Amino acid sequence: GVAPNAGYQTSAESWGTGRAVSRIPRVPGGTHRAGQAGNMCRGGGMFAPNKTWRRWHRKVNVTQKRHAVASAVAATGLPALVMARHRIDEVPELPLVVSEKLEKVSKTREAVKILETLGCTAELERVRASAKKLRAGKGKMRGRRTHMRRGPLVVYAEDNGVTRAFRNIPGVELCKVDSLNLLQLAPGGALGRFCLYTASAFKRLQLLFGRHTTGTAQLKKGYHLPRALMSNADLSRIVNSEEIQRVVRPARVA
Amino acid sequence: KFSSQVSSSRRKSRKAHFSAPSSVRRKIMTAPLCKELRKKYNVRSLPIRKDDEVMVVRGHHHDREGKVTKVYRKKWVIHIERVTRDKANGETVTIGIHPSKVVITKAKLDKDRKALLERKSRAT
Amino acid sequence: VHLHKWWQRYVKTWFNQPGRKQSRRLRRQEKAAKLGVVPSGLLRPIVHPPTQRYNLKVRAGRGFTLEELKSVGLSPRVALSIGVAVDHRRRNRSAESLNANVTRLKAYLAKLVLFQRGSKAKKGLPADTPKSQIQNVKHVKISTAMPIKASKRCKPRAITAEEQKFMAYATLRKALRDCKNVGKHEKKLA
Amino acid sequence: YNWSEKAKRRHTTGTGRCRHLKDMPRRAKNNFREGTKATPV
RNA sequence: AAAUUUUCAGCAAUGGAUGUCUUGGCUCGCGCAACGAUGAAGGACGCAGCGAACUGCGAAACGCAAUGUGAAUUGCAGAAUUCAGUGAAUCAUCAGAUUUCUGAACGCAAAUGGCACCUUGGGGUAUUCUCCUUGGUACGUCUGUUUCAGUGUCUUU
RNA sequence: AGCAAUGAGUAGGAAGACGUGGGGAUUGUGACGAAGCGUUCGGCGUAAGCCUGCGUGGAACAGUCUCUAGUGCAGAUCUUGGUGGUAGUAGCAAAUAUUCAAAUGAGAACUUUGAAGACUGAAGUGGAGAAGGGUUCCAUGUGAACAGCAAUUGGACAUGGGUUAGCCGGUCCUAAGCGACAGCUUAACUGCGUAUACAGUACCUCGUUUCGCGAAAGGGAAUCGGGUUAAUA
RNA sequence: AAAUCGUUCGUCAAACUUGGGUAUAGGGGCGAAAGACUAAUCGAACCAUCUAGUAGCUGGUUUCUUCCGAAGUUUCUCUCA
RNA sequence: UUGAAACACGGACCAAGGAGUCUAACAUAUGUGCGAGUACGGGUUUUACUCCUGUAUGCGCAAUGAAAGUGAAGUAGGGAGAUUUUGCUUUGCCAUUCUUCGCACCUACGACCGACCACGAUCUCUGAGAGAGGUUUGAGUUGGAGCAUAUCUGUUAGG
RNA sequence: AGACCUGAAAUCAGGCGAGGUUACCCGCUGAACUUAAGCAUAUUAUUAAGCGGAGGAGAAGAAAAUAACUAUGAUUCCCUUAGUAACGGCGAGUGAACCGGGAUCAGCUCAAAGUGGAAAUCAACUGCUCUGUUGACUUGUAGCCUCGAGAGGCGUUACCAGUGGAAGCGCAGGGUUAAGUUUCUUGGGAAAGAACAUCAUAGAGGGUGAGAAUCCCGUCCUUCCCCUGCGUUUUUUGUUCCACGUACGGUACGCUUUUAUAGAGUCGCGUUCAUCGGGAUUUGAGCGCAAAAUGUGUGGUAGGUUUCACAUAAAGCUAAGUACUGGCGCGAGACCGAUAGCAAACAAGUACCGUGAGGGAAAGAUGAAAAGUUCUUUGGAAAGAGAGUUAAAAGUGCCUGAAAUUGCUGAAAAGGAAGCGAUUGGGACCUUGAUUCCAAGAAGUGCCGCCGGUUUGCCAUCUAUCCCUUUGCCUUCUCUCUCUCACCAGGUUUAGGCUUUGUCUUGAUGUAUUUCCGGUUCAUCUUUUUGGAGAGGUCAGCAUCAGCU
Repeated sequence: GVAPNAGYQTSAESWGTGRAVSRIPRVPGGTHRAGQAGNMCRGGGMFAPNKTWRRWHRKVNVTQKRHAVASAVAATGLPALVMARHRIDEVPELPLVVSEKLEKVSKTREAVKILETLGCTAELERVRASAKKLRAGKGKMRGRRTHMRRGPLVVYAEDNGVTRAFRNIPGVELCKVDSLNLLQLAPGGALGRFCLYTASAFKRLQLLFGRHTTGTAQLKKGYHLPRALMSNADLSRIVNSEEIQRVVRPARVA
Repeated sequence: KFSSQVSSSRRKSRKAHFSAPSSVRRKIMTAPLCKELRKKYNVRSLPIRKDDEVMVVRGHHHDREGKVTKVYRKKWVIHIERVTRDKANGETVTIGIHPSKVVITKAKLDKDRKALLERKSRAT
Repeated sequence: VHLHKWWQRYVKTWFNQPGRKQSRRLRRQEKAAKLGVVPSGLLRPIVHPPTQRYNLKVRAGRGFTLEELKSVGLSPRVALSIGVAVDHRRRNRSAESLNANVTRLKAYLAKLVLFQRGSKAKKGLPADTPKSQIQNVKHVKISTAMPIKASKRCKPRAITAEEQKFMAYATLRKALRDCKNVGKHEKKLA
Repeated sequence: YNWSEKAKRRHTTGTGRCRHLKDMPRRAKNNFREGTKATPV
């Protein structure tokens, strides 16, 4: 916000009618600034100066927040959505689960060689391509020098030094499973990040989110996973089954 | 990064470097050593001093060498013997180079500068 | 809308709200560093709120009662050392509210281990616990240790004679219209 | 006078030399130590 | 047809937009409690080898002592010693000193270095003389002290 | 995709696009040349606009989907800055007036020296002070600018130098008046302020005025001659 | 020259002219009285603030196409801009 | 402005700057979540994000009287759609041809609740109450829809 | 003459006050613009300006309180009550409190009595590690007491002063920590590109001749560790570890008895004025009246009679949570980018204007490095011209260098405006054997095949759990007005290890297929140069039809 009294710290008045100028208020006395003239003047106020009380934050509802994270976690599976939004050529499976001996790994040396084996080498290159470029626009003055891509998101049950290992690798984030933020899972309002679950972390997801098909989901009290308006997701299976298609007419032209 | 009282702002970093008290500059203008001297002392770096031999690795004068003459800390510079250019009028001037680019051939040793190296080499 | 005064002066914003949380939270921890073994707050009684719409509920009170501490046999003097609130204003009008808080105090003094001041053991002033000494956990907080749960449920009952008979509109509806016309009755009586 | 804030601005603490005051932050940082010296090592 | 006027382009002029910068602003958050009769804030006048200002400082005057770091500063000059050092620096730190004339401002004053008195130590027919020299002398108010005043209330020599 | 009918429009309403500064995601360009700028090399779109050759330039920018706003100008006797026509135009005409030679200089209607000729005409354009100014005083030097033409000149510019008191003034006194004491008002700020216990270590005997400010023309201790310096007497 | 210049003209020993010092300050002063003068400001000075005072009244109000497209009449109004 | 090429006013030229914004209280509309429900602190944490959570409260689930108080049986008509059947190019085309059930919603009238007015068999008679009303009246009711959030538009307060 | 009492003096001895700062805080004093579409009550507002006083916070504070309940229990702050009760030309507008849920929690001591076998007390000055000499003081200083009781009476048990040492925390100033400057291309310069390495608890940020994790400072490790000095556990913004201590005193607790008893020109009331949502008075103030002791005050409508409940006024202290455009020191940013952002990115509250109160600007950018153009030549000099530095003059208000405006050159046009629309033309100037097809040759390319190594698995089979279908359960969870109920058990929801029962994959068979080198050479198609066969493009002419005319 812009300083309250910027523009208006001056004893100006209108000269007014009769002296063959505009009626705008002018600086009195005798400087160069003396005689000089609002919204529109040099050294004027801004129109509607930006107050601090502008409401910055939104409350989103807790149920809509949970439905969102579930939907974003669904998009972690399906190489349709992960390839669409990454390089998934060498990757053996999605969702890419690994054992709980990952949790004990301390050094970055070891936590690079793991991701070469699992085959994230192509998408750990594309962050290093975008690592060095100065960002377009005036954000370079203001701390934001650089605009990297987003890599693997490792997801873990408890910290025994994974947070040490994986952090310094360029553009790969960590995320504890209790606190699944949407802002890492679906970056840029866009589904389906490439993740890398620990085995215990993958297991705990059922204790959080629950059963899908009426009782609730244990840890989130009173919560159930969402249900679509359809059961079967598609048309073409339903439309081109024998129960529909016999009753359907023979088509037409023009 | 992971510590309050350490700023990653661009203004504060630049002002701190530029205002530079003279005592602080001494650490900023450091020079790396030869791979001969890294075997002896086991240190990566050292603050430049007036009476040091030295060799220029980058820039226009690469693989020139000589004794340092001057340490113009107000400009972040050193001068060297020989490394010069003539003006219009045929009268010689020492070229300034930055001591990150230069590399130390062999150092001076006082009591203090020698007992700096023992203080550095507790790590290595 | 009430914005005819110069209201821009007195706008309170809440950008501190998370910074306030974390400043409170630092001094709770730095309190409990000094205490360590000793639990934090102090013990408070069970208390019915006053007026008729919160009369059912129970909450925590301010502090106990000089009558209540006499039953268990604390002094009102010493009780703040152990960590029991005294409240010298609150009476016990009922027998029921008395015996709730006396149970609550006696259960707490069963929990209470009390260390020797050193070197030797010294009785009274509950007691000196010797160097036998079962493992105390650290500061528990005292509210979370001994909490207050709206205890529900009714025993399902046989419908008696003179249960179906008595007409509970007319019983209430007398009790109103008696209580209005009390002095009006005593003229007509006398 | 509070009717002129620019008038106050021109003539207040810090506009001048501050001979006694400038040294105060450093002095209070060390809790006003008195009648001592720095030791030779 | 020249010349002139107008139009379009090229080159030159005039002018400082656009673009890219940024040791500055602005806003939010978090900590801390420290001015003054032991003379404050603010003012005036001075001080650098060669400076007007701005910063710094006060006749010890861009500083002195101490501590730390350990070789510069720099526009030029000089100093070179200060170079295995009881030590370079427009260095850092700062616990010891200096701190003119002022200002609540305090001997009276004040568009005046004006006009007094007391006092220390010394300098020139004298106890009273003039001179230099050291430090004083405002107001309110508390506790104590000393000296008083009152046909205030009392005894009484 | 096909068929048919329809198509004016201020104030006003709604719909789909174009463009600008930042945030998130993604795809890229760039010291073998980014942004911006210029252009009869051009092209596309009904249009807002977009793409692009060549030249200059020298360090960062763009496409796509979203989020966000200090987001689009011909006008406000709008604001700030810059520039024209008017125009080599209005004009530089009060205070009687200059001329000739030589010297100096790059250069002389204008500087200096001489010779002539005028004016001021002692209630002077002369010789000295105050107020106000503050180094303009004096000397030597000079590339600009300034001195409404010029300039070798200068109150301009630069580097130096210059103001000497017992007797000349201030200082001392009191005027109209004005600050404070005792107190008196008022929440204080202020306002009033003549009320009061203010000589012959020791011994007496006197004792009515309260301290200060207020005149460089009032009052008042004492100075005159001649000489002297680039500038003081 | 934000009141000047020329010729003419009024008074000229007084209810005269004038320097310095001093007193009177804003709904207050001062006035041989004109509402004159009070720093080029006067039928209520100047400076800052409350203050971005209020305005049924003027003047402005920044891209393109596409589709629909008015009213100046009713009643009440310190209502007739 | 009824009417401007006007003898109506603003506009010498160019650049840059320049005017429906932000907060609050409501309201309709629309998108999303959950649905008789719905959404200050503490606990975690890499520390303004995120995640979890106890106890209340908000608005809603019942209105009506100034108040003391008291406090809720459907029917008919038209109707979406389904079903049974009658006309035409044919295994599909539109009928109103049928009787069957008739959603929403509108139209007509009821019953029940509160207020007002006017009664009252009989009881445990300051009261209760079978029963039966009224050209009166409510923002009532009739097997509940709301709450939170996002954006636009409007009203109002604030420069 | 001597005791007091009262009032002075002193440059007496030793102390304390004054003034400054503005963000927050305490007290007085006190407007109008404005809204009401006028205006006067009302509103703005118990606000601005004015005059006092503080502190790290301040004020407030342990009920002369709320209530009418199964009752609560200092104060402050947050959420809520609530835009409610109430006020209001009942117009415009205004507007709290209790309960509830949280942060935070802490209580206390004077007066009213009692040393009277004996001022036990306090200050100043001097004297050894706590004596003496003056004074204050009986017109009352210590001890005791503060309504939660207190005081005697009786009777028992139990408590209360500490020294040691080890560790450790806080504050200030210092000190030390990983890995390439490896080869080639471009360039003034490599920090860019390509290839090959390395470190990572460090790939924040900055510097260095252009995008630097590895050249340098830093960053992580680190609220670490190591010096030097302060403070600290005794004096802790609430308590740390073992070791070893004690009762002269003093304080608790139990039974019983009880009246030594609680703040006056104050409370209260009548009036006047202000203030409040507070209405026949919320709170305050002036004046007048002026209390009481089984009393007094309050219980939101004036009044009297009779009950009930709640508090103990007129004396006082008190941390925390809370506030914070100032000072001091840090960390951030969907903020501004030199007409913006503070007035001020620079010798900015500066230059400058005003007698004065006050007013108050403009002004950032050569280059990596001054290498800032010596030297010859013209000129009085300033400059010009050669030559020179640089990657470049980028040539000192020097990055880029728009428009308005100005000069020249070229190109047109012009009989008292010019521009403009639509339509052609003229002059300058710009722009275009297709696509292929068949032989031969070279330059590419290097598929399958054939081996070694490697990875997929059509199809026929056998089979898992997904899912529901419950079964036999058992274990751990979770919900529940399910049971004697205090605990176990039973249903509900999850997970797991097991079970009976009927189109997203394992394990064998090998249709097929990728990658990998040596090949073993061959296909293929690409561009091209030599023939052979083949021409699109554009604008027209005539012809035949289909529509309209």
